[PDB]
Amino acid sequence: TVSHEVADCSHLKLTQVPDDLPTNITVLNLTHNQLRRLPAANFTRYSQLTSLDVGFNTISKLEPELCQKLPMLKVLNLQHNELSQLSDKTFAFCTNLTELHLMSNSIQKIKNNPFVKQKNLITLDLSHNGLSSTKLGTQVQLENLQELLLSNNKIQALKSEELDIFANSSLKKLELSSNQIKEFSPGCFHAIGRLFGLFLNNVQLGPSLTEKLCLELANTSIRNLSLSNSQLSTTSNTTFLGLKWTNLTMLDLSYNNLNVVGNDSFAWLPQLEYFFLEYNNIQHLFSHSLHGLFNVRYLNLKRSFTKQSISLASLPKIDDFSFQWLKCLEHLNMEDNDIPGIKSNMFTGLINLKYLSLSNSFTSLRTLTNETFVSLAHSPLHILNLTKNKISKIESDAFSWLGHLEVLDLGLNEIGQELTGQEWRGLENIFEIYLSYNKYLQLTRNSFALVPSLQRLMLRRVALKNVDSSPSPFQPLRNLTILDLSNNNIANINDDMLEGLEKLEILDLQHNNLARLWKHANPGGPIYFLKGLSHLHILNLESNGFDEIPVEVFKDLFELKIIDLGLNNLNTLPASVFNNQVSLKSLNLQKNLITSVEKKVFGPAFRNLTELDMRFNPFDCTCESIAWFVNWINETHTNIPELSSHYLCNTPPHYHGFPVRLFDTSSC
Amino acid sequence: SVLTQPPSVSVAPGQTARISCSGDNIGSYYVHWYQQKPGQAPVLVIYEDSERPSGIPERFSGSNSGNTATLTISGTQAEDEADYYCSSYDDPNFQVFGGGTKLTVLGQPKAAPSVTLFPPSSEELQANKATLVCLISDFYPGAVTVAWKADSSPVKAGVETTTPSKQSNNKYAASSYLSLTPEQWKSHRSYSCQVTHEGSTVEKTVAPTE
Amino acid sequence: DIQMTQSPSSLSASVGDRVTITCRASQSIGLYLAWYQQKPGKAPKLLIYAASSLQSGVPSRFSGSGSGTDFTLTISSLQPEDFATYYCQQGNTLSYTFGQGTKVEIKRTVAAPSVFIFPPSDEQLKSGTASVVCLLNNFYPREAKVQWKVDNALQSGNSQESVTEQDSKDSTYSLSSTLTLSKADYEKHKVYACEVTHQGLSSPVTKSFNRGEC
Amino acid sequence: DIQMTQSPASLSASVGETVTITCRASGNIHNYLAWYQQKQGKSPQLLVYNAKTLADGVPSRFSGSESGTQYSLKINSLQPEDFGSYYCQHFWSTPFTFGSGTKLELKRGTVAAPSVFIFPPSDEQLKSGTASVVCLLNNFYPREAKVQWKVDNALQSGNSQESVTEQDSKDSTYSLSSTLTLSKADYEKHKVYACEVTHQGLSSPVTKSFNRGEC
Amino acid sequence: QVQLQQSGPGLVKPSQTLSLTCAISGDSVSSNSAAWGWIRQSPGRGLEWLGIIQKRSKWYNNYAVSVKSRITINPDTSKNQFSLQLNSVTPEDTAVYYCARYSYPFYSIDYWGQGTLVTVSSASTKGPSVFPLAPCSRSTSESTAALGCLVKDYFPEPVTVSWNSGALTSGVHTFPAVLQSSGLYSLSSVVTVPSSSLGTKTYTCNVDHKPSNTKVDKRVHHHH
Amino acid sequence: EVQLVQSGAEVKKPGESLKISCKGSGYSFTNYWVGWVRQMPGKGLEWMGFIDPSDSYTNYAPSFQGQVTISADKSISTAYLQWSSLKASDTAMYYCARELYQGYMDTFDSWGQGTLVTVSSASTKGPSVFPLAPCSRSTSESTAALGCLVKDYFPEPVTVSWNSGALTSGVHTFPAVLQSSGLYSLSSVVTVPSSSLGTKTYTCNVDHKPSNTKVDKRVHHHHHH
Amino acid sequence: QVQLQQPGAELVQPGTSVRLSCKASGYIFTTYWIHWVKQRPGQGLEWIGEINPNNGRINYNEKFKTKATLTVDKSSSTAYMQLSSLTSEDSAVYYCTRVGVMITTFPYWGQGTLVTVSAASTKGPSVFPLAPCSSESTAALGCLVKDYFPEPVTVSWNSGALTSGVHTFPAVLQSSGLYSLSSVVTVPSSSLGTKTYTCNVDHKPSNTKVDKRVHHH
Ligand SMILES: *[C@@H]1O[C@H](CO)[C@@H](O[C@@H]2O[C@H](CO)[C@@H](O[C@@H]3O[C@H](CO[C@H]4O[C@H](CO)[C@@H](O)[C@H](O)[C@@H]4O)[C@@H](O)[C@H](O)[C@@H]3O)[C@H](O)[C@H]2NC(C)=O)[C@H](O)[C@H]1NC(C)=O
Ligand SMILES: *[C@@H]1O[C@H](CO)[C@@H](O)[C@H](O)[C@H]1NC(C)=O
Repeated sequence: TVSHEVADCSHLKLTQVPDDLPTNITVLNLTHNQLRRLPAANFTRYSQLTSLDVGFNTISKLEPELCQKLPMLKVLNLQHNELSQLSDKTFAFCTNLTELHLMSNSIQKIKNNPFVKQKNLITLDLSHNGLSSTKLGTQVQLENLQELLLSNNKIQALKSEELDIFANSSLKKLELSSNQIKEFSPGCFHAIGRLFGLFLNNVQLGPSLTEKLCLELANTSIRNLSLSNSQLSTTSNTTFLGLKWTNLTMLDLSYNNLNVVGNDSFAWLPQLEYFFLEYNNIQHLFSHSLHGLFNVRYLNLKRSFTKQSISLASLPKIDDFSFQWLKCLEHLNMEDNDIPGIKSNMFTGLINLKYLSLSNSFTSLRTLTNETFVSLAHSPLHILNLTKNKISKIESDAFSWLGHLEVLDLGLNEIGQELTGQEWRGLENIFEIYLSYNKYLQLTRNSFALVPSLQRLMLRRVALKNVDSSPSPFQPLRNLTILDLSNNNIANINDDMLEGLEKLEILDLQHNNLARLWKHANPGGPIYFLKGLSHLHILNLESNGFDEIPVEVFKDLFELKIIDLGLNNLNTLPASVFNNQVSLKSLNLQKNLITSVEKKVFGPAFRNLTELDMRFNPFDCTCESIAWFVNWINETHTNIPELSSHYLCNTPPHYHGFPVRLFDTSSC
Repeated sequence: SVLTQPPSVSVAPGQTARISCSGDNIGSYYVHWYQQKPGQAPVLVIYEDSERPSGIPERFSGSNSGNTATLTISGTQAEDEADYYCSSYDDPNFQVFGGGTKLTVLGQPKAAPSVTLFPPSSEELQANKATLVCLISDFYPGAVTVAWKADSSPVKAGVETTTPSKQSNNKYAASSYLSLTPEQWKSHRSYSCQVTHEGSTVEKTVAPTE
Repeated sequence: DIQMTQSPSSLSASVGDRVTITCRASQSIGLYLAWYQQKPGKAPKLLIYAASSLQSGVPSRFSGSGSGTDFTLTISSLQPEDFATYYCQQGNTLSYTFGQGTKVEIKRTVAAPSVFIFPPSDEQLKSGTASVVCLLNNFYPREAKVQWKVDNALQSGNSQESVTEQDSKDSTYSLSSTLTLSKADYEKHKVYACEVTHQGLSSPVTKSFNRGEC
Repeated sequence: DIQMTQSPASLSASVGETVTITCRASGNIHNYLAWYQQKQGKSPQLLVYNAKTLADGVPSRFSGSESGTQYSLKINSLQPEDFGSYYCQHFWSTPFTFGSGTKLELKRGTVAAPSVFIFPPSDEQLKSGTASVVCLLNNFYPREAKVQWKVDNALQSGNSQESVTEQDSKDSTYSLSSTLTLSKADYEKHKVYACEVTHQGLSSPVTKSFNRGEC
Repeated sequence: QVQLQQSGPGLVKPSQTLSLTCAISGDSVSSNSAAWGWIRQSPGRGLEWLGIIQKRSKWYNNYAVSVKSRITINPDTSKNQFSLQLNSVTPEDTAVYYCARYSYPFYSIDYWGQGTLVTVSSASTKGPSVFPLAPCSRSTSESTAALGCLVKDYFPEPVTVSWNSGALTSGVHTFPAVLQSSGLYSLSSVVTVPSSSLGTKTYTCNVDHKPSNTKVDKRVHHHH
Repeated sequence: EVQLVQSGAEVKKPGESLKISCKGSGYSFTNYWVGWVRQMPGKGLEWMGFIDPSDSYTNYAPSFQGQVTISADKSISTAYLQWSSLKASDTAMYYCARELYQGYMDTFDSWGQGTLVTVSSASTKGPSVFPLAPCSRSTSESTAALGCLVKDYFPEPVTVSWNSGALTSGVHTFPAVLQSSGLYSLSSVVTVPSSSLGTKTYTCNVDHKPSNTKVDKRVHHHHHH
Repeated sequence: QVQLQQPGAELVQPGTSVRLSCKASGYIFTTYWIHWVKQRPGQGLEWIGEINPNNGRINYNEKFKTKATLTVDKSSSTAYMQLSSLTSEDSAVYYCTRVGVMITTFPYWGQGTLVTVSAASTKGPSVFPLAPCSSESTAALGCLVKDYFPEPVTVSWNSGALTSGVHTFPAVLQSSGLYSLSSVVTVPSSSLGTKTYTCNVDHKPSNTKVDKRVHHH
């Protein structure tokens, strides 16, 4: 039994409630045990409890007297028990209950009014039971109930007589998922005082029954509606008729295997704001199919269209101007589909569109011309996602229409060509370009000329050609702060490659072949590419095969806070290499071949470090090699992960596998 | 539903009285106890098993457990003598009653019966009818044996009588009527009402000379 | 750079068995991983790309799964010709690193060998050196104890045995032990015997020939 | 090496008209085209860059058009201060090549007569043994003007040299400086020297003269 | 406080329709926190449940199997009442009817009606015959003198007897009614008054009979 | 019909220049990258690097940076791989493959046939082939076997056939063993039914590519010595 | 805001070599590369080469590979271009240009250096007065800058005060080999004898500053 002001006795196989708990506890957690009974006498001294959780037990029934023992009880969780029958005495004396959980108790039917004196109850959960009806009382009570959960039951009908007990109640959420309901008795929804959210997920309805349902929701106070997976195969302009008389703002129609969307199907919801149509089987989207939805601000069409039939060549066709009505649409997610291509007037109309996700939305978008994104001309687009579209070529002036574009993701494609610079023409407000994971990009001096306002450039694993150009291809990028050039295995770069990037803060260069460039044997000496980076904050140089480090490479890196030189063949470092790193807070040198740590190297480095990482190193356990290091470790404030565990010595054989933490420095 | 109460239960004045109410798992429902006096409307004395309504004495306590719903009245007085009914709504039956319980409060010392015999009025003879009225009051117990005598010959013909009921002072009383003709009233020399109480007899007598 | 290590190193399974080879990466190679199959002496063959995608023209029994640093190649029903060395490769970096590969062998039942001993031809004797060749035809398993015997005396060190691949049909090895001796040692002895001890033979069969009489 | 073929040779167009210069790229240079204006003497001023974008401060009348290898500079409604030489350039591949250049002069729907003056040799210049008489034609139009020197009513040949300034920024009028150079002997040999201006601005050929000893 | 006034015919002929009316005061008929209903008590101390009625959104009324389809409880939101309709009545429908108020939550009856009595007989309702009763020759030394009123031959039951229209209370006793062999009822009601104030004090008796529309008040002439 | 064919087996001494070829046909040669793979005898596949046939853009593995030169010829559609000065440890099998970008990663679908590079301080010697045959009367079981021994040769490989490649099944060519001297020895047998005496002619044909030697031999048992 | 300054003119001897100066001020010298341009009078312009002020890297034109030698003094913030083996065909104007935020532009130019290959040494300018013999509504004064070498000269009027109504004619080359520039100024007659008119001729190669006053009036 763990006491932390909240008594937690979970998974202890307790057959009886503990009697040694302090009189200070207010919460009791008894999930997963073997309690069959709950006597009141065992709960007398603990009259300060405000929350009780006894889920996953074998409790048969509940004593009325017990409810008198906890006058401060707010939340009661009785989920997954054997509590099958309820009476009026069960929860009678628990008037302060605000949350009651009764899931998976195999309750088949509720007697009279067990919850009549629970007028403080806010959330009632009766999920995963065997209730065939919704009647929970014969009078009006529970005016404070806001959530009624009735998931996974045998409820077949909603009757006014059974649901009018909440006439003076305001239900925010009426959960009726996984229920086979086949009829809605007239006036059942008006029987409730205030119904805001209706959830009919996993409920076999059909266009007709859903139509009658919508007719039943008319003139109500509904705001949220979820008809997900109701197998709504088709929709006409009569299906959502009743909803004409509602102020609905959220509609979920996902997982319905929706084949055809008839004209003016959603013309009855001019107040809808959130539309979920993800995961369907739409074969043909007509023009006026999305008419009337001029207040929608978010539309999700993920996997909403049919897959390619391969043989039948059955491609999901989207007619022109099909999105023109959603004038207030700001967020459009059409990712993961088999749309043939981008028509000339496909996205015409969306004059508030700020986010467009086209991730894998097309069968093959192999070429980006100047006419491709012409429909988005009058859209204030800020973010465009074009990943996983098999794009193999980007022509000039392809993004002229997206003048306000800020974030462009062209990653995860087959882009293999020469960047002339004209590909970025029009992007005056460009912020970041994600070009990672592609074929090949041949670089030129004019490659990024037209976009000097760029701050973040990602070229991870794309095979950069001519990156070793004398006038650096990155020269016009003055405002660049983050540059990713990892996984490219570039064997040659020049001195002035990072010239002009005085505002650069984060530099990723891991998994390249820059080793030869830093050896003393390299023609013309070492390549000091870290020259003039006065604002570099995070430097990544892992997995380069570095066996040598020149003394003055890290000279102009004063503001460098995090340095990553792990996963290299580094061993002996020259003196005063980190002499200019005063603002260093994180040092990474794990998985190297370091065999000596001396003061003349890690002196100014260990000054204000808060994170040291040299996990896998073959240290040498002698005085002149480890004394200063161990003596520093014993008195440092630096947080060192796996300090006593993985800091082992590989030499001398006397200290093989011996932790450096336990080395004796009294002999030195 | 099926609720069973004991037929009759007696108790000494000022002793702990107990009433039963049997039923299958009745300990799951809220039981109610009503008190009813003859000539009056039944009044609820116990609701919510143990709660005493506004204007209800603290002598009335209640309980309900298992298969038994028990009512308890300590310090039973003479005014507590009445009928008792238990009830509970349960299913759509919406109010289920029991068999009923009759409480009997013992003495209360024995008293002498006041016998008053009223002859037929003159206006009754104007309508050519006669009926002698025997009226007894204040006696305990209520077990009495009344007889009508014509001179020395007993007459049980044309005799109507009520069963003895209790008054407001917990003493018993009843009324009797003997319907005859004015001719017979002016025939026999004397008619007598003889009331036998616990063996002893209190008698009244009237004659044609009036 | 990135270290790719497979497990197990080598296994044996019967035809029709479902086999699973695991491939671990030192760091996250995401979804980019390929499975290649290599037959002995022949160029590799692309089975799987992108960890789960099945390459065009590849048999249906080959599947692949996994992400992050854990991947798994799965053979549904092994075939007599499905024995090969299966390598995994990472493509999250332009420095592609393969694994050490996994050797797939077949768990055929025990089968006795067909022994045939061959004396040196005279054209070879013309040169001045003799080589006797012992042959074990079609057997299982690999573990074969071949012991030569010159005049009922065990020779050792001067024998070199070559073991062939498993048969493309019945999956049975073939062993050839070559024994080299000088021309002066040839006519110096009498009985030349080849003894074969195996798990497919209760008593070691010895096929022999006598010098001159053969 | 990508070359730049500029057309035309020279250009003359009056005020308010629209002019168009042309540049033919030998190879693909994309849109990386620069148009410079340069008045004689000063460093070239950038007008257009990237073929379509105007430089910061450049008037709206200048506008560039682009098509294939044809890159054109178009000025709508010329102004008197839009004169000078116009050059083009590419910025694609090194080495950078410029255009041949088109000189733009303007015209005006009117004729201005020259203010004719004459200047005698100096008193300190005659010490050197060399005299130079200077005929000035101040602010005129058009350019075509005949200056004929007269030594005692005798036309001089070859020993005189003209020097004309560039077009005016506002009124677009030229000035001409004719210089008659004669040694002190040839100067002290005669008396009356003159210069005759034959131009379409003045009615009859004006002759401005001076006598030796008078000044 | 809450008061319930109950009324209706005391005599209903067989195979016809019994009607009753219960008016409420101090509470509303069409509102929550208040339930209503009917319960009859057949002669012989047999407490039976007829029905209940209540409102949440619609009107919800519940009946027993005993009342079958012969019963109908309809409320009147207008005049703040609730009625009772029992079709096809047999002599066993004769009972002491009580209209009741059920109090939420657990249905308890805090307020009953005074109760009205109905009878099924197919008679014609005979009117009572009340005559005063006092001693013809009274000259005693007794400190008590009992005078009364005698009701003769009436149907059906009951009849209410008063003294001085409610003034005289203590000392008043009304005897239970008997059934004559002629099929009619007889009742007596007496009271004891001082012998010193016999001729100096007024004593009048009131008699009320419901189904006959008869109210007879009679003064007893004191005999000197 | 995508096809990649490399050069023949090379046999040079440590210090000699070498250049193996790799020509492709049946596909768009300059459309897909061409990569190289080294495989040391008994060791796993190793990545060398790749080249684009169009612009001859080279990207070597960090291990082979400056240790080898990958070239290409767009005209002949033939990628080349060369060493200026061979080494003792350059002895391995060299494959070339086509890089097909599918599933957003470079994968190799088509491979070469393989080029065996054998570099040692030793010289080349022609093979010596001698037949194998059991005794005369010893054959009376069910099936007999005959043999061919290609002994004392350097270096590998050696191609063994039976009846000019006619006889396929029934034969067994064993791996070559390295003798004490430094020469190889290979055994190649064939199994036939009881009609092995004098029914059909079994002549083995052995070809040795380095020393350019082809030798055929008939196998039968001689009764006298 | 930002200036690249080159010398006025440089007179040189055929066969010899000359360095040309380009001082960068107004910004951080080690930011943009320095480009060089050769422009002959009337002819077109040629891009000589670009040089990095950081590492001294140079991208040359194949024509100026042996004629132009580029260097940069970072401490002095100056780009130097040395022309060797000078011929008369090398006599032209040389500019140093820079790039802007758009590297495909040449926003910043220097005032250029006029290289003159002649081998004739330097002669100072002879300034003579020019006044008429005459009155009229508008009178004309002037100065004659005769016999000097080489170009150019700068002729101001009254220390830069007198501006409008002044025509400084282009210089002409005589048969004697010396340039001769003419300068004039038109002023109303009423201001002839009221104020003072002095012209300032400045010849850079001869280090000559002459102030000649035109009397008469
Ligand atoms: C443009 O659209 C792209 C989709 O085509 C977007 O890519 C998505 O971006 C998200 C967010 O970064 C990424 O999902 C991440 O997944 C990793 C790893 O997942 C792990 O999941 C479990 C963990 O136990 C297990 O399967 C493995 O261990 C995995 O390692 C998480 O660490 C992240 O938190 C995140 O969930 C994917 O890259 C991708 N998701 C999809 C939908 O495929 C891209 O972000 C868009 N570009 C922008 C910036 O707009
Ligand atoms: C409650 O009891 C514990 C145990 O005795 C005591 O230490 C603590 O002070 C009390 N309340 C808290 C949590 O302060």
